[PDB]
Amino acid sequence: MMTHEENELLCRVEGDAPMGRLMRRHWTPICLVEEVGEPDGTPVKARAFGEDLVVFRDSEGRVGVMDEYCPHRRASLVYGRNEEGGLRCLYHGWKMDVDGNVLEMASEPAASGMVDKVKHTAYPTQEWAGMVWAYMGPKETMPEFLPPAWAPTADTRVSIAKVLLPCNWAQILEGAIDSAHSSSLHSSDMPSTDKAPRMQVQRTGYGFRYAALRRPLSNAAENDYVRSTVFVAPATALIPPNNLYNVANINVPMDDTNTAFYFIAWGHPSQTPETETWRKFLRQTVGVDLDQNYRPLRNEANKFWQDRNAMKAGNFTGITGFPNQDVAMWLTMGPIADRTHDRLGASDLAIVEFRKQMLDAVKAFEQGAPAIGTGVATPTVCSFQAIVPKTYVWL
Amino acid sequence: MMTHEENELLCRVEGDAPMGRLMRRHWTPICLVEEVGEPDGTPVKARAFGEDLVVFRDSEGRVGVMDEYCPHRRASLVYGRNEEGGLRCLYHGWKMDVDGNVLEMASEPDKVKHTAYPTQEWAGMVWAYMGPKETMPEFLPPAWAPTADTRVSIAKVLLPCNWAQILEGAIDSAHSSSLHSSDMVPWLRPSTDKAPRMQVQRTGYGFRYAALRRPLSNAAENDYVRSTVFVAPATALIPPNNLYNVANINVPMDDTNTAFYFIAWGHPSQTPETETWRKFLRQTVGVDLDQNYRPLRNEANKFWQDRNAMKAGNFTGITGFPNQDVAMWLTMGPIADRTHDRLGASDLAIVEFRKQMLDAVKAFEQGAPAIGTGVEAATPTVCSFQAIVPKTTDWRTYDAHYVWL
Amino acid sequence: MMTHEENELLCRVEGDAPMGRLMRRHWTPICLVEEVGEPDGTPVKARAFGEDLVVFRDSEGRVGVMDEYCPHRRASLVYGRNEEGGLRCLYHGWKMDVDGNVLEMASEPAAVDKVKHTAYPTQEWAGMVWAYMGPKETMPEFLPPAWAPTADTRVSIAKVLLPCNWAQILEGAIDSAHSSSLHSSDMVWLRPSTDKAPRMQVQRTGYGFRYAALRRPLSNAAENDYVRSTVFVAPATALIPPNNLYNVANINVPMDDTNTAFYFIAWGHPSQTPETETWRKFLRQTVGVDLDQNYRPLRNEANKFWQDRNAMKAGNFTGITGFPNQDVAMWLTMGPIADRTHDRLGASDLAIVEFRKQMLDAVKAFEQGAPAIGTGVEAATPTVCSFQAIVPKTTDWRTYDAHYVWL
Amino acid sequence: MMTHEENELLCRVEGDAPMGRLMRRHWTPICLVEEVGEPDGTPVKARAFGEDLVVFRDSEGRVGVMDEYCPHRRASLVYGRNEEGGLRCLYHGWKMDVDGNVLEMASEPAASGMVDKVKHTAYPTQEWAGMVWAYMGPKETMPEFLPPAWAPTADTRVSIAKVLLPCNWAQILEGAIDSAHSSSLHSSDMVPWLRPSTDKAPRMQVQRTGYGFRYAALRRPLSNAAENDYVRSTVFVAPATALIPPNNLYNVANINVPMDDTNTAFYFIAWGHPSQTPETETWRKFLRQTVGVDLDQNYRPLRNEANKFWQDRNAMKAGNFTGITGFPNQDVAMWLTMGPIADRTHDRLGASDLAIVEFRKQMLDAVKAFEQGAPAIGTGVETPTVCSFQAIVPKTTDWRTYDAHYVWL
Amino acid sequence: MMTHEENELLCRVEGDAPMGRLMRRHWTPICLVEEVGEPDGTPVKARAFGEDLVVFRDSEGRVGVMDEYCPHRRASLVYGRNEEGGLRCLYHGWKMDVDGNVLEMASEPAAKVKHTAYPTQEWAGMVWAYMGPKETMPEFLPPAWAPTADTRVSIAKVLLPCNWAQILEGAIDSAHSSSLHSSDMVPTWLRPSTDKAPRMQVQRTGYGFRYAALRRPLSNAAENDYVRSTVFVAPATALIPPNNLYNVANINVPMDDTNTAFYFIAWGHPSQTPETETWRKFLRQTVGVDLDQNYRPLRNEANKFWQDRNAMKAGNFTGITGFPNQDVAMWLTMGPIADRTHDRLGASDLAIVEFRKQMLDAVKAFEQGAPAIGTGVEAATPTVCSFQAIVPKTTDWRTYDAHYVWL
Ligand code: FES
Ligand code: FES
Ligand code: FES
Ligand code: FES
Ligand code: FES
Ligand SMILES: [Fe+2]
Ligand SMILES: [Fe+2]
Ligand SMILES: [Fe+2]
Ligand SMILES: [Fe+2]
Ligand SMILES: [Fe+2]
Repeated sequence: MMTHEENELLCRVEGDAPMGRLMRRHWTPICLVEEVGEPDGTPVKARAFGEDLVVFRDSEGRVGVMDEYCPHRRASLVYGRNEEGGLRCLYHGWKMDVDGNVLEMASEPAASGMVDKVKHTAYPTQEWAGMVWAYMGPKETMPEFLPPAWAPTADTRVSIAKVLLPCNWAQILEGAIDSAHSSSLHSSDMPSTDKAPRMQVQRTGYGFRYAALRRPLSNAAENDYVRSTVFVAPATALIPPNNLYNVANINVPMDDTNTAFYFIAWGHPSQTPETETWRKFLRQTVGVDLDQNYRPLRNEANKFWQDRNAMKAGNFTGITGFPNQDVAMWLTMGPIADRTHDRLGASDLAIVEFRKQMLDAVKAFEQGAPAIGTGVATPTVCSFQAIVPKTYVWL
Repeated sequence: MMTHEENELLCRVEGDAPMGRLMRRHWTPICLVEEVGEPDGTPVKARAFGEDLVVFRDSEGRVGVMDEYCPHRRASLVYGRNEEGGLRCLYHGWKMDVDGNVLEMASEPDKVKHTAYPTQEWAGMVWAYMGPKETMPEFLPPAWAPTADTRVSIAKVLLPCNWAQILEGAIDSAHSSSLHSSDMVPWLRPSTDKAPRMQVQRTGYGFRYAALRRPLSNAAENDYVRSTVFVAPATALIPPNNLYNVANINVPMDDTNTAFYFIAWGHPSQTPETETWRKFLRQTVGVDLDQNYRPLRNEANKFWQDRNAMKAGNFTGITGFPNQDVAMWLTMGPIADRTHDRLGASDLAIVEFRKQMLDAVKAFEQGAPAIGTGVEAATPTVCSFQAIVPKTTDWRTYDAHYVWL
Repeated sequence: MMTHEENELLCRVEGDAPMGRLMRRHWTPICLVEEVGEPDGTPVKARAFGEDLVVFRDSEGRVGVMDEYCPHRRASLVYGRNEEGGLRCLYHGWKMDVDGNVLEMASEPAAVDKVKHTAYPTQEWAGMVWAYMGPKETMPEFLPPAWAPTADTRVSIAKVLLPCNWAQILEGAIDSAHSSSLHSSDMVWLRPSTDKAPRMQVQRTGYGFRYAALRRPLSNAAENDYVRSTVFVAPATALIPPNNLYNVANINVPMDDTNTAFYFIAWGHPSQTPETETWRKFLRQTVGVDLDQNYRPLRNEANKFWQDRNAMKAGNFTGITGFPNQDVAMWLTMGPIADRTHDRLGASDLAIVEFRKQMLDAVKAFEQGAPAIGTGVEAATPTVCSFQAIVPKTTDWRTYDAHYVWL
Repeated sequence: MMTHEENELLCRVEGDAPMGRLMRRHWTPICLVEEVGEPDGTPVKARAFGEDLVVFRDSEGRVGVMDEYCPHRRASLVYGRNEEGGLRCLYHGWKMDVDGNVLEMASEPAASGMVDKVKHTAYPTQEWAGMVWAYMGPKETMPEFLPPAWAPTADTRVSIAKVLLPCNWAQILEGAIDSAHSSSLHSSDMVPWLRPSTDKAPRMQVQRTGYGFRYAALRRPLSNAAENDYVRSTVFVAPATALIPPNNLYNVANINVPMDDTNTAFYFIAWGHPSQTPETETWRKFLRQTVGVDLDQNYRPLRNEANKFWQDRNAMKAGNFTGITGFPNQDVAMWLTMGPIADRTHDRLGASDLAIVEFRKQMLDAVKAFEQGAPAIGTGVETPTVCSFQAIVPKTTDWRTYDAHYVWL
Repeated sequence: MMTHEENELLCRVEGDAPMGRLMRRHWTPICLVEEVGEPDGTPVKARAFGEDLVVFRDSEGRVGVMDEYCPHRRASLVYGRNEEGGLRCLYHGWKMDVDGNVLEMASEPAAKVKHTAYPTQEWAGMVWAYMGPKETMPEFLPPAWAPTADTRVSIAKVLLPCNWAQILEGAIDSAHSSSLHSSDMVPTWLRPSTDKAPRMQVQRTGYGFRYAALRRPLSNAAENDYVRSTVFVAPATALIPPNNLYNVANINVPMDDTNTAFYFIAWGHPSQTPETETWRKFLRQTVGVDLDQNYRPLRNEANKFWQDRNAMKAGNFTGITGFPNQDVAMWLTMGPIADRTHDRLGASDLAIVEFRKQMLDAVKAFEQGAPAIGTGVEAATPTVCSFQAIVPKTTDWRTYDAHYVWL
């Protein structure tokens, strides 16, 4: 049992919200690399922790991430001209480089100190693994960019599906680390037809790991069928792989009630599907399942496209593409799920571990501890699944 | 003159709102029987007094009405599977029967209950009881469904405003002489009198009024008397015509939304069928309303008001008499500000409603039994009427039953 | 900086807000003459300072601006029947003359005279319907504004209903620097200078202020200035530098705290000044093309104002068509009410700072009981005007003797 | 077995064609009474036998059917003004009354006797059983309007679903005399609406008459297969009418007016006792032919080839036979895919298609007979007494003997 | 120069038409495997040589291809139920098998009937059928662009509303790449040359012809040339020059006289060849974005194939996105059947000329009992491939030992 006050602490991320300041101590994904295109390419709107951002690739191929609004009079730089090593606002011709210096002011006698003085709120950025990463916490707190759990280096294929979801981050993550749901919700899609697991969790410093224990066809005398989802705090999940490639979900709070859900497949080129394969398989294709902004066309008004006939004709949910089955469940709990009223049981140990871990971490960090996960996962402490006796993937 | 405070009191239904608790002391329509369909059918979304509900018919053909959200993690049950005695949440495969019993849990070894209300099918509607369980009366018949051999045709519309203004419009004999002047024509009336003399008689369940107009002849010793019955909290028995009867009941969905049910009832040989009614009122689903019964007419489209029709001599230039009503209800805004109303002679019925329902909710707040419950409710023999009546006779005294044969 | 409270004070108009009361000390455009049409024509919804209004023209041809909501029980009179010298509500058939007298109630014995509906004195000038929306005993006689001297003038209006607060809109009209930047693909129109950083000079007046924007001209920048001069007329009019054929004015009426009716006027001699539809084509404010039937822009944040990226890499500055749509993309993205708290201004925003200083002054003064800015003997007239000329560096531009362009 | 020239004889109706003038020997439905509205009401467009017609109700309530094109310079009279006992073309203000008399020529001096001496094509008309009818034959062949087969008297409720279909009429009528199809196509819809038989293969039996033929379909009952027949009797009333087997409460009729060679007005009618017969909208709902939901304002269907008639594949995997909603819509899916004019030249017909074969024989025979100058089939001295029926009937009483009347009370 | 009649002979495929009979001597793609999917899947409508077809995979997984119209009264089998070993017509419940056999006729007693259906084969992502005389059906051999089952073959399908021949002409026309696709396959694809006007040579074979486009290489143009070799495999298949990672083929199938199914293929080693959706995305031929559910393009003459005039000013050649889409606009605007009568050809069109000659000759011969081009021991096999390579100025390209790309 949690309280309204506890729920706000965990979930809110905008402005001063403790969880926000915590999360900004980690390098965060801002948008997809496919969004910023070639040098001088079209500016792009993104949103993180309640802050509206421009992103764009300059003449030299450097990618900046900056406050969306012009330091002059707050017009949106997303309309700006991205040329000649800059991004120039349309209103008065102020030009910012990717580091947020004002290179020029078309309209102000630049033979005067306003050009040199004025810096524009801008952020360090890194391109890794198909995403633009930014560091949006305090300047000096900025760690070296250490390649994450799900991309050793870059001889790996990474295939991303992005979705902008209109609900809070914490419910979306919970759903990643929820072993039981796969046996009901995903049961027309997903070596065990076992609907009920026994849950066991072992906490670490990056987050936690948990194994879910199911009975295979028979041989459950000697056998446990184990599915180990790792939680990498604050917002990543390493989904138990398949025979071919690895699967991770990382969520980024755009604000209190919206989230950038990245669902990744990754591994050996020979074995990991290309972006458009992945997306079609997940039913998350721009132009078909998503609008040009990676928001979903499935929605509450059309009931996530549910087909009652497919349901009567055997299909469990009548919803195409497994994440969209998650999305229907997630969005219906509401913009921020009211955890106060939850009725949890043996199958939800994982969600409870996450609740505990994060509330502690934010409390800790808010009392001045180092932020959870910024300690002294990694590319070979990831997820697993095997029929392991009683008591990553590549080529 | 009302206060901003009394108007909150009269109007608000959500949460603890007094008028809320009061209303949940009657049986209430949740949705139509047509919506629920065959046993094992598609679950249905509904809303009442600011609660979200699933309605579904199970394999036995029993209808459940329950909180919309799963007792587990609050996922919408409206997506669940309705089959094999129960409704199953998609997420973790919890399954409820209609009574709220968590029959089975897919991922786990009278354990846990889910909020679920008693239900009752009657005259084309699924009723439920949302008051404290121990208060539930036995389902008497409403005053507009004698028995099962009565044809009951229902127009449902979901209107985006507060309930009270919608009812007030049912108990407002004057309006039909202006607003519906092109649709209820000297439908046909034996009077050109637009200004009816109003008279009221308070009762145990609400009240009756009369609207005494000058008939097309004999007005020396003759009134044309129209009588309407208000059945608290939110029901009006409209004067019939001489083939069938008319009734309106309004369920508040929340503080600014109402399920408006407009019924035609009587003897099947003489009462129009559902779709016929709908076409007449222009409330046909897929023509006038979307698949959830919300109008396609709205402020942006000006309820399709035809400015030429109006220069041609149609009065409102909006097709379908209730839509003409809707135009007026919705413009007063999502809760009418009765603080700023300048009422007159024709508003006597509305005034009695204003007073009675305030007394009732005040009374009820101080621990009185809710208006119209108990020994007090109306039934078949209380009714509306219309007839040419001699001025020597009191209308209070007129012995009218519902038109039939 | 400015403080949060100052911004609130300067911007909000709804209900009791001082700026609201102040602005209602001036006759206000409510809507266009062409909206109200013929005697006994369709009634028309309008909005000013957060009140909903009906405009209609009775059988006699008098135009009325009253409260939208029926005095009886509050239905909208916009649905009413406009005939026989009044507007009849559809609900119970109360009928109101333009003056707000209730002529008749179909539902009542006259045992009618009692009730008066909120109604405002009206005036028809320069293709607009005007109303005096403040305390009646303080209504001035209607004099001709600076941009419509008398009746032989052509006045061509683009009306646009912008979903943002009025002050950022006017700010955009008293800003000469932006024409070099935003409008560089458009006002590249007649301009005898390619200066981007004009020097700004102000002259406070009793009705507002004249500013001037001095650029180096194309020839003889040695001893000559290109002078463009704009007049701010409180509370929300701008007189824009004319071209050599007609004049150009902006008047903004706030419909509420976050919406403004925006009027962009071409005016001058009938045979030099474009007609209404030419003006809307040029500005891309054509109803049915660029605007819906209520004058709201079909361009919006979601469509990115139809900004065209290929057109931009092709040499077009903004990629947005219609010079004002270009303003519009800037204004609406600053937010419903612009946060001046966060501005970082330079020498170019001098006029803008004058505006904020003058108008904060005038509202503070007004809430003390000073006469409201630009009322009475102080009001600008025909003889105040904007202008563009090449002027000697040795002549004060304030002294330069300009008249509005005609012939 | 049939050839191309037989098919054109049977099917084509436009101006030239024999089948056309054979059909113009009967009164024909032109449009619903509902369409024509009030006196002075909006004019309506209709089309029969390749002729464009205006339909309007004049100031007196008299209903005219005329040619669509103004007799002046050929503008469409559908756009005209319907007032003051006439219909005035917008172009030059010529005004016609319901009998094609030119009342006025607003732009011609009445000093010119053109006014008195121009006549516009117009047909005799009749309002009956919810429909406007016109006689389109030569004037002097016009019969009296005898009350027809499926609207006995005036106190009968007649509930009409109209549907304009873009194919030739014959293949549609064929659809209505084909008792076999319902056990496949309407198999999820007439779940054994009720039928007392699980029997698909019905032994057919014909019997010529003077107006058409009565046929029956003998089916094994779920009860007393030993010595009991379940008769399902259709009547074909030439040219293009079918009295379908009425269910327990009301009678069902179909009548098809060819709009031209490749389009057909299809009227599907429920008729009987006011208390027993459903109303227009309830019927249209049932049938899924509601204007504004399943059809546009011209009674044209929204279901079409392009959208696969809203066939729902998931519904069909759920055990729904056709995956199409509304039984006529299932017929339509089939009738239209056969193409604008079905090529009977490739038909591989069988014992269950006897009905259709007899239909072909008759109309091919009666059209050549008429093409020769004999009275057209159905005309001469050849109403509601002969009807469809259905019963469990003993095995030694011939069904051509059965005394069954139209379903009333 | 060609005559109206020859053009008729070359292009028509429906019914009588000889070029119809000739083509129906080859195995023909009918539709994609993806379309029929699961056993008991949704029946698919197709169209070859002027006949409508039903395709469907049955309970066991066999794929039948048949005449669309039911043998009984000619309704569409496309609307039928595909279960339990058959496709059953909805009308009267006749049920066919993949082979044409009527297993059952619901409304007909129980106490030989056969429907037009063709031999089928699944390969390389396609359902093929043999739609010519049964006893002239050859064993199905691997086509030159999909050798074995360990190839990755990724197909884009687009139903195109013009005649097949102008579409194949477009595949064998090398000089077009340096004009139409100049913004797409630049000095994103890269070619080792800037030369637009190449010296061409043609070698006629039994199965069609090979030809070579000799561009001068960016460097060493004196003693080495850049050879790009296309292969025409009759009747309507082209093997396009590979890139360095994968091969590219185009097969066309006449749906009728004025509509072709166009299949544009990427093939090679799994580790080097794109998957379907990557292919489609790159060519902008994605179902739901560029094409409707039937693979018909959303680009068309009405919308000018989405020609972006601003991008053309920016320096994009065609302003049409997706290199095949640039092709489509040229092909379609030529008209449903291109009138070669009005063609004025030149050097660059040598291969096209060669096609017109070969195929006119092949069809004339065929009519008088010659064997159909590229059947029997004459057939192209996988040993045939297109290549690009920098080759010594005095090596005969005809003899170069080139194998299709793989590693
Ligand atoms: S607001 Fe961006 S340059 Fe002025
Ligand atoms: S929320 Fe319904 S079972 Fe989990
Ligand atoms: S509200 Fe207008 S007359 Fe009653
Ligand atoms: S064409 Fe009809 S009046 Fe002249
Ligand atoms: S038409 Fe195919 S079964 Fe009768
Ligand atoms: Fe999931
Ligand atoms: Fe009403
Ligand atoms: Fe501007
Ligand atoms: Fe049928
Ligand atoms: Fe090409």
